[PDB]
Amino acid sequence: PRKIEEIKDFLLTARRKDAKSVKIKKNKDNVKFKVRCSRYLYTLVITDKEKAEKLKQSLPPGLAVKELK
Amino acid sequence: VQRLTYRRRLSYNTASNKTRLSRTPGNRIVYLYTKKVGKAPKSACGVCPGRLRGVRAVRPKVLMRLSKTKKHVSRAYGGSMCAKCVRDRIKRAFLIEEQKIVVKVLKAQAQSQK
Amino acid sequence: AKRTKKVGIVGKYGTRYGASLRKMVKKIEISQHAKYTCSFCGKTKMKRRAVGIWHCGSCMKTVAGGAWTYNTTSAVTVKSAIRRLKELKDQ
Amino acid sequence: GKFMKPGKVVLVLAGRYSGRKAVIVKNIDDGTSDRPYSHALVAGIDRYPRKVTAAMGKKKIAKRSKIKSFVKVYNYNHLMPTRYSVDIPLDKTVVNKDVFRDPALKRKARREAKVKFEERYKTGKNKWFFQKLRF
RNA sequence: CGCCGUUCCGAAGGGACGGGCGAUGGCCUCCGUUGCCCUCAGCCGAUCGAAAGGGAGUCGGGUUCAGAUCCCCGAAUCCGGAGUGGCGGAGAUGGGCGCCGCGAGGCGUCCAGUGCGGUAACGCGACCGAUCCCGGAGAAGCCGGCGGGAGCCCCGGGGAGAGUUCUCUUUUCUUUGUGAAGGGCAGGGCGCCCUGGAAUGGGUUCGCCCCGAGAGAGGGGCCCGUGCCUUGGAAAGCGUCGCGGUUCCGGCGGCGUCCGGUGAGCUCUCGCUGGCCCUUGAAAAUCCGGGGGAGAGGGUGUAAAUCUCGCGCCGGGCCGUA
RNA sequence: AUCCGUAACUUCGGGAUAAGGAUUGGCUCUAAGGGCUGGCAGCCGACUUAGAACUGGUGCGGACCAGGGGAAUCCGACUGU
Ligand SMILES: [Mg+2]
Ligand SMILES: [Mg+2]
Ligand SMILES: [Mg+2]
Ligand SMILES: [Mg+2]
Ligand SMILES: [Mg+2]
Ligand SMILES: [Mg+2]
Ligand SMILES: [Mg+2]
Ligand SMILES: [Mg+2]
Ligand SMILES: [Mg+2]
Ligand SMILES: [Mg+2]
Ligand SMILES: [Mg+2]
Ligand SMILES: [Mg+2]
Ligand SMILES: [Mg+2]
Ligand SMILES: [Mg+2]
Ligand SMILES: [Zn+2]
Ligand SMILES: [Zn+2]
Repeated sequence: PRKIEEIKDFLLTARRKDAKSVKIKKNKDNVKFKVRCSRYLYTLVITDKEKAEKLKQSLPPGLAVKELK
Repeated sequence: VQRLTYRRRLSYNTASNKTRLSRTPGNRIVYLYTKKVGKAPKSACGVCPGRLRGVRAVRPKVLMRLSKTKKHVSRAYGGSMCAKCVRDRIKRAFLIEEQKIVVKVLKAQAQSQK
Repeated sequence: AKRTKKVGIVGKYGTRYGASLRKMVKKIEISQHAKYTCSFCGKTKMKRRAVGIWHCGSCMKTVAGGAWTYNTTSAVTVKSAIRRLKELKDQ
Repeated sequence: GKFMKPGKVVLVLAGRYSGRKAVIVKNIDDGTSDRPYSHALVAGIDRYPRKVTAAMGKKKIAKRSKIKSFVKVYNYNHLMPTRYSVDIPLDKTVVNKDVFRDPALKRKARREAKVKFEERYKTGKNKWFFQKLRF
C-alpha cells in the first residue's frame, strides 16, 4: 500500500486507466479514500470532514465507488 | 505459554532455517523466516579491514534489482575501492610518474656528457 | 599479587606432562603470544596469526617469520650473509 | 616559500572529481569566516578530450576534442600540487567564488573554462594538463 | 565380458561485438531474419553428486469430516517477456551576436549540451557505452565476556467475564492484536570525513585497549533499523453483553481491545571485543561494482542515441503435499 | 551452604571439599550497597549482605537435592581406547 498526501495526487491516481474502485471509510478522526489500482492500494487520509464531502463529489464519473460500513 | 512449530518441513536448525517471532492481527505468535544478513563490499585494495560506505548490505542476488545509485559512490573507483586508497593511488601514480621524468632526464644528461 | 612462584604461563597445564616439558614449553608460550614492535609502523602490535605468520594490526602488514618467534636467529644470520655476498658479487 | 598560487596545476584527491587535473584560479591560504581552513577556487577538466590520430577525419577530431569542465572550491588538503603551471587566462569576473550562489553564474563559469581550455588544448601546449592521470 | 584413467599420448571452440559480400521477406518507408567470408575468442574438461550445505521471490484472516504460507477474501512480491515495450519523467533543452518590442518576450543566425549537489565522508529519481581487465558478494571454525532488540516471565493500576464470601479478602483466576512490503523516526554500529593539535599525558572498558601514522573536544557522513509510528487496518481477529434467521447465516448490533514499572531472569537474535590452534575451520552455480573507451547519438529540434527512475501490459509449466 | 581450619608429600601447578569444628528455623527490626529531575532537595527501585532482639519440647540444608575418612603397598604418569 502507498499513502497519498495531497488531494491533487489522489485525483490523478483516481483517474488512472487501471484504477478499479474507490472505497470511502469513515472513522472517528479521519475519512480514508482508498483507490484500488493495479499494483498498490493508494490511501488518502483527510482529517477535515468538510473536505471529504467536497472530494467525494470530485471523483471521476465512471470509477466505481463504495462506502464502507 | 504458547509454543511454536516450524511452518516448513526442515526440522533442523541450519543456516537456512532461521526465524523470528511475530505477533499477528489474530493475536498469536508465529514464525517468520528471516533473510540472511548481507554484507557491504570489501575494498578492492585488500588492505583496509573495514567495508565500504554508501552501498546497501544485501544478499548478492538482491543487487540485481537495485538501482545503480544504491550500489556505488560518485567517485572514481567508487563502490569498489575505499576513499582512502583512492587518494593514495592518485599520489602514487602521479609521484611515480614524476620520478620517471627525473630518472630519464639524468640518463639523457649522462649520455650527453658521455 | 604474584599468583604462582615459577610456573607462570604454563600453570594452565596443572600438574600434567612433567616439569621439564612444562619448563621447555613455557619459553615458547611466552614468545609465541608476545606482541612485537612492528618495524614498519612502530606500534607494538605484531602478533602471530598462524605458525610462521605474523601480522600487524595497525598497518596491516603480514610477515613470514619464525614458528614461535617473529624472526629466527638462523634467518637473521642468513640475511646478513646474503647482504655480504651481494656486495662482493657486484663489488 | 608559498607555491599554491593561481595557475598552479593541482590534482583533485577527494570527492566526485578525484584524479582530475585542475588549475588554481584563486587561493585563500588564511581561510575565511565561511571556510576557516585554507582553500582555493579551481577550474578542472571533468571529462578529458579523447585521443585523436591522423587516420581520423576533421569532423571526428572536433567531436573528440570537446572538454567538460568543473569549477570547485577545495580544501588544500584535498589537492595535490604539481610542478606544472598552466597560464590560461580565465575571466575572473565570471569564474569566482560568487558563482556558487546561483547555477546561472556557475553555468557561465563552467562555460568560460570550457571554451578557454578547448582553445588552449588545440594548440598542443600544456599537453600534460589535458592528459588524464592513469591510476 | 571389459578394466585404468579424468586432463592425462587429443585438430577437444559450432560461439560473438563488429565489418564486407549476397538471398528472402514485413507495420516493404527501411528494417529484421538468413547464407558466406573477414575479424575476435583460454578456460583445460561430458556428465552425475545434498527434500540438513549454496540458491530471487508470501504474508494476514476465513474456511473442511478429513487439505491448506497451496482453497476463498485481502494485501504484496521475484523472475521472464513484450520495442506494436505503452505512458510519464531523465538525457533537455543554455549562451553570444543581429533585428522588433517600454517591457513580457518574438524572430534570424553562431556556438554548447552522454545530469547535478557537498571541502569531505558522501548525496540526489534516472543519469550512454562493447571485446578486454580488476575486484566484491555467495564465503566460512570453536570458545569467553559485555551490550542492544524482541518473545516469555515478573511487578503496580484500569476494564470485561468467572471463582470464593460461615469469617476475612478494593480479593483470586482468565483475557486485554496487528502480518509482509513501502515511508518516517528511535536505537545500535563504524578501522568514515572536516577543524584542531595533545606531557602536568589524556580518553576508556567488566576486561581491554586507543592516540603526532592525529588523542580529547566540536560538527558531519554512512550501514543495520526484526524496535516504534504510519499506509496496510478495523472493514478483520479477539473479549464480553444483546438481538434475529431456513434457523448448517464470514448474520446483525453496543461496549472494550487501556496506562505504567522492572530484571546477572530464561529463549532467540543483532553487534562489539578478546582467547585457542605444529587444528586456521568448502566449492560452485549465481549476482554486482569498478578500470578502460572501441563505438553510438542530433545539430538547436517534430530533437536523437540512451535510461539499473515512476507507473502500466502478459506469463510462471513439471513432481511431492493425507 | 556460611564462618573457621587444614598435614605428609610434591613435578610448587597440587594434595584440598585434605583431616577437624561451629552454624543453619520462624518472627520483629537495624545498617550498608543505586537511578532520575532541579557536599542539597524531591521523586523513583533491585535484589542482596551483615548485624541484633524475641521465640518454639534443641527443632531448623526438617521433603527433595546431596563426597565417609585416614595410613600405606603393587601397577599404569595423566585425559583417551
Ligand atoms: Mg537447502
Ligand atoms: Mg510490528
Ligand atoms: Mg550509494
Ligand atoms: Mg545436478
Ligand atoms: Mg538442495
Ligand atoms: Mg496467491
Ligand atoms: Mg576525536
Ligand atoms: Mg473490532
Ligand atoms: Mg568510465
Ligand atoms: Mg500435512
Ligand atoms: Mg588424602
Ligand atoms: Mg617400592
Ligand atoms: Mg592408565
Ligand atoms: Mg575405536
Ligand atoms: Zn584501502
Ligand atoms: Zn605495523
